[PDB]
Amino acid sequence: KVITDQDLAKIREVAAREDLYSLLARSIAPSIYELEDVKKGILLQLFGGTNKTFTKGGRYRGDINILLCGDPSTSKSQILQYVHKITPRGVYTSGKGSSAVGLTAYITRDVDTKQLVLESGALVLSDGGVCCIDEFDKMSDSTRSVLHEVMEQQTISIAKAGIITTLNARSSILASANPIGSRYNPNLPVTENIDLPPPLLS
Amino acid sequence: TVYPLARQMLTDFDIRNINKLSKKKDIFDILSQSLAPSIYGHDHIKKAILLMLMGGVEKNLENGSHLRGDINILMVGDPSTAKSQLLRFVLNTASLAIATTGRGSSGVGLTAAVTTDRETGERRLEAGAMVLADRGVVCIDEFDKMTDVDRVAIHEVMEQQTVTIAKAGIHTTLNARCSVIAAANPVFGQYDVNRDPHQNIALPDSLLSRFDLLFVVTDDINEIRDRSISEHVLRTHRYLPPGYLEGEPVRSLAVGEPKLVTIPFLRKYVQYAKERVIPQLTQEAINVIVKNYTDLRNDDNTKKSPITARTLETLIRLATAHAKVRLSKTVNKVDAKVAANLLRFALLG
Amino acid sequence: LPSIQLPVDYNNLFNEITDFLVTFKQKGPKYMAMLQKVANRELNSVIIDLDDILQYQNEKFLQGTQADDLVSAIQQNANHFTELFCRAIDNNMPLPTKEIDYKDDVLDVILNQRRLRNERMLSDLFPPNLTRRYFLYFKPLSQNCARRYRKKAISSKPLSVRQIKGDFLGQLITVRGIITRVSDVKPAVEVIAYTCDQCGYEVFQEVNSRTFTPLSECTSEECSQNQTKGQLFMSTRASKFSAFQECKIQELSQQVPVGHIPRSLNIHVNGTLVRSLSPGDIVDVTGIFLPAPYTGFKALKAGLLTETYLEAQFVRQHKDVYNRLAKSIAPEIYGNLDVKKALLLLLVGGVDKRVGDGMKIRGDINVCLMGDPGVAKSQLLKAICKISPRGVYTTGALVLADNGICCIDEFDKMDESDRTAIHEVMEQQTISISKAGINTTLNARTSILAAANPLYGRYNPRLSPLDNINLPAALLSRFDILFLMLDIPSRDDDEKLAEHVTYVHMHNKQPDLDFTPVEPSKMREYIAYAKTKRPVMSEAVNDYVVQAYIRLRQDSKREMDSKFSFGQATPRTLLGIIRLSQALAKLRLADMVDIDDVEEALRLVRVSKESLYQE
DNA sequence: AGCAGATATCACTCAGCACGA
DNA sequence: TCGTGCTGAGTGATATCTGCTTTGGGTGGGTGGGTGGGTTGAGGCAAT
Ligand SMILES: Nc1ncnc2c1ncn2[C@@H]1O[C@H](COP(=O)(O)OP(=O)(O)OP(=O)(O)O)[C@@H](O)[C@H]1O
Ligand SMILES: Nc1ncnc2c1ncn2[C@@H]1O[C@H](COP(=O)(O)OP(=O)(O)OP(=O)(O)O)[C@@H](O)[C@H]1O
Ligand SMILES: Nc1ncnc2c1ncn2[C@@H]1O[C@H](COP(=O)(O)OP(=O)(O)OP(=O)(O)O)[C@@H](O)[C@H]1O
Ligand SMILES: [Mg+2]
Ligand SMILES: [Mg+2]
Ligand SMILES: [Mg+2]
Ligand SMILES: [Zn+2]
Repeated sequence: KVITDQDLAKIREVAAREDLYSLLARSIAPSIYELEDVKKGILLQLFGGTNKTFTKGGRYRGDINILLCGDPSTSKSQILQYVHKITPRGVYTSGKGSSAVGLTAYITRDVDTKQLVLESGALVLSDGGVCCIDEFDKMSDSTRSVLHEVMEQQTISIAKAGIITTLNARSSILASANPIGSRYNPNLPVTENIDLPPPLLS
Repeated sequence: TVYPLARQMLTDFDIRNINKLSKKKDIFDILSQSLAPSIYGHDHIKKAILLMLMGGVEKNLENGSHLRGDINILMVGDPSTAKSQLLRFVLNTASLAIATTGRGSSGVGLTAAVTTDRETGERRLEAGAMVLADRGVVCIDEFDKMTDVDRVAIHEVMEQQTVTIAKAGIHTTLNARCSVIAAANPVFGQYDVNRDPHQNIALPDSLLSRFDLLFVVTDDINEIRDRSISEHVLRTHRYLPPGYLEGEPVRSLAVGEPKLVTIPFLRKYVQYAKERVIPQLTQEAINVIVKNYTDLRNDDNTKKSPITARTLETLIRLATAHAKVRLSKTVNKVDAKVAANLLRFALLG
Repeated sequence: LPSIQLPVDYNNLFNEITDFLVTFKQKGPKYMAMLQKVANRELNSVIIDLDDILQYQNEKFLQGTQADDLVSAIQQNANHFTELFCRAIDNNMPLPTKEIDYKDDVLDVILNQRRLRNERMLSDLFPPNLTRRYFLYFKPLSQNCARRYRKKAISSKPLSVRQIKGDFLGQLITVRGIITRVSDVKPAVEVIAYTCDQCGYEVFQEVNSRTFTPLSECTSEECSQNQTKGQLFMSTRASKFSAFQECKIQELSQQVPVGHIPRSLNIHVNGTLVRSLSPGDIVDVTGIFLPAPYTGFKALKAGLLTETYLEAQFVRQHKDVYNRLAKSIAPEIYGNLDVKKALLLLLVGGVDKRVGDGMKIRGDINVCLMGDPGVAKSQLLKAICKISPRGVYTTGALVLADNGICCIDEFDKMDESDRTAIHEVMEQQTISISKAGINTTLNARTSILAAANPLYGRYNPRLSPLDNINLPAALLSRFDILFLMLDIPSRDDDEKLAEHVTYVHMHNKQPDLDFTPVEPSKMREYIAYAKTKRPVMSEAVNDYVVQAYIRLRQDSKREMDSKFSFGQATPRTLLGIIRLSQALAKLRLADMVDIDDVEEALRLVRVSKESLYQE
């Protein structure tokens, strides 16, 4: 085809460094200029919170979701590409994109074998990682409902083709958005500019 | 044996008669009037149909640019204006002609269908409406009752005069060099003078621009015209065929075998002119054409169709067709004047 | 099997062939030298020139020893003469002059051991094609030679697929057309070698059909005698194979009659001619038209109807600088200097894309043309696509455009799926396929040329530029340069346009005579040279570009305060400016980027949109 | 044309006895 | 208890004849199946 003790020692030495936060923020996005706060938020999302498995309470999610909205001139897709390059697990997707595998699980036919196969979506494949959605603005209603379910229950349920199954989707989301027009108008509120439902944006 | 039933043999007497008739100054008027004697009026549309039948000269340049000699005609008007009857007449008179409807046709049925050969069991192509009518005329009725899916095929046909097929491992280009004559109705079903031309006709502007001439015909109520049309229709409806008694409803021997011009003679004339004449342009016709184009394009008066560089090509094509009408080897000032008059009537009425 | 008396004597023809091979001269004999080369393993293909045969016949007739017409006999029935010539060559093969490692070849050892076994048996054989190490082909009779000797050259006369009828079967004919399909090279078996587990002997089989039945039982003398039942097992090491390729040739457009569909004819390529035909090339394939009989139950069920193919034998393959280049791009159109310069900049596409930090600035100077009907958008598209080596013309194919400009017509009418495809092409420069059937990702660093019409068909001055454009604002922003073309009536311009068109129609040539257009070949090779070139920029020019950027940003913000502005300047506009400057430097053939190039790029940017909008 | 099932006519093994040794 | 035939019918065996069926395509069908292939075009339907 074309972790060791020393690695742990190096990790501990790096952690002992005083300016570790700034170092990690700089290392995440060397080519992006003057977005320290966004880089810090991205770093914190990458590390993620603690997953709690509660008896009597249920499940509390430790993931962090960040929305990157603003003018189109600024660098927003490069940040997503960097996050993909850094995250151990994740998938790149754009809403309403035929090239991408898809955001939701679906039942398909194996052309190769003429067999029925249940294929998992991008969100499912990102379990435990960061799923970057490049174009959040343009998206199907169905896809929006699936995103809401994933960000609410953290599982995807399908009851089609005679199959009743639930797939784990414990993954973080880092989406990007653009305004309705050629620019974001400061006078109007963010909800109007981004053109997304208040529920999904909250 | 296989006996064709398409090209009429020309005799020396027929050729001499054709030449003698062509030498008349008003040959164009007589020939235009001889088309569809049962249709009252529509003289300009008849002239346009005659010029379309005669057709221009097709020139292909060395660099690769291809200039078609076919003339396309579109008629948009109110109901009961003799558009369908004109289409039927041009279907009957033209040597090669194919009739299609808006709602009766499909994209595949127009271009070509992939099928299998019984004899050989080999995947092949079946010619469509467009293909079948190569070097002929295709009459499309109810042009506005179509679908965009279907419209795309036609758009490609007129724009390139060729058919491109990519199906079932078939990669080929089919020659489709046919003149398109079509009839359509306004969106409201009746032309409205107040509303602009764009609103009246729903067809795409790109598709519209390919038609050399656009004729807008409206049914106007006038006592004199109404009386004339009614009398003409009543006279036509009283016709009886030879060898038939009054009240009798209308029902081969061998195999090998200002006066109106009879249809067979018209067909012979058209064949002769389209076969043995290739008019060439001259300087005077060019001066007239450029003067007319400059005057029409930059003029305050509104036009039912926008002026464009395609109008210059349309003028040249009409001049060439009129030259063909007279059996003249060169395009003269008369041809340019006639083409300019026809275009001006079609544009500004 | 009733017999016929035909006026052909194959013995005399074989003598003729042997005499021609031995004696013909055109130093020593040409074909004797060719056979000597073949013996030393220097040549693996022998081509018989019918012109040589005709000349030899003419010389023999002149000398008074008139001989049979060999050219006509070869042309009328070429399948037999291939074998006849092979036999003649074998009977007169010269001894090798360069020592070779005989023991290396498996066939040599096997035949030597068969000879030893035969000698042992006597003390108490193989097909000729097996040992042949050459291929024989017939070169058609050239028209010039035939006319020199007062003869008709049927073989070399081009024919269409339709003109190839059933009466041409078994003859040497030429076909003119365009190759539409070529298959992969595969080994076709000619002689099969078997082995006996018990005997220890080798058996051989000749294949001259689509299908064959393998041997099962030993036929050796030893086996027969001893009554030993030994099974035969196929051995691919000692078998003989020949490269095989199947191609499809289709009729040219000018050859099809009126109201007819083109037809195709199969072609079979054997020996060293493989890989001589590729899709899309117009060729003059010379071969032997032969039938392909069926076998077994198919044969019985088919009937008398026969398939046909062509055995390929010969293949003939058919064939102030800025202002000058711009004017020579499309002489037939009325002068549009700025658009032509933009097209040159797109075509050359000079850029330095080596960031190495994870991404790299796009290396394509994309151009989009939008205007009301009447401008020669189609003509610019076709011309610029023709000149480009990788230019691809499509109507609303990307793979063919990889590392090259894409010529897209009717851009606005394109479907949304293709819009997303081109969006992926621009932002990511990658083509991705996600299907059950296959999953392949091909890189696509291809530029795009787009032609579109306004929303209403014609530009409306009242509406803002964004309103007239149906495409998403992001796509417009991503375009490096956007040129807006409009048709404004005017006496002078209309008169000149009409005069130009009329002159073109009459004289079928460019009316302009003030300047002589540059030759297209020179222009394309100059473009290639410029592409091969790599420029470089300094810090002072960088600071100048920064200053120009701040000025442009302020001006664009002030303009966008009103609704007339197409859009605010963005860092994408910067990157486009540097890309244009690098392309212009590549044009100049000077490594250092000069301030003049930056100023020219800025003026091009201004005149692409503002020049026409202000009008 | 090739393949699988079947018929029938082809030999070969153990069987055993008469002479004499 | 060895050697040499003569008898012999039994137990094979192998050299030797008698009937499908097939390709693929409706010149075998839909009480052989549609996951063994064909298969692009028109048509009607529901969710959109
Ligand atoms: N802070 C920054 N540092 C470096 N480059 C930047 C910065 N802000 C913007 N850019 C440049 O802006 C351009 C933005 O490109 P990018 O692919 O990120 O766009 P985008 O956010 O996807 O745009 P759109 O909304 O139009 O699709 C890139 O050339 C990037 O170099
Ligand atoms: N100028 C005319 N002279 C004689 N008959 C006419 C004339 N105009 C219309 N008609 C009569 O109209 C009848 C039907 O009209 P026709 O089918 O020709 O209309 P059309 O132009 O195709 O209109 P539409 O398709 O919109 O209804 C024909 O039988 C013809 O007799
Ligand atoms: N400057 C010009 N000089 C000469 N002929 C021209 C010129 N501009 C346009 N034409 C003519 O205009 C005719 C039609 O226009 P063309 O197809 O070239 O482009 P377009 O109008 O942009 O096309 P579309 O109608 O498909 O949007 C062409 O035959 C071409 O000959
Ligand atoms: Mg983006
Ligand atoms: Mg009608
Ligand atoms: Mg165009
Ligand atoms: Zn053997």
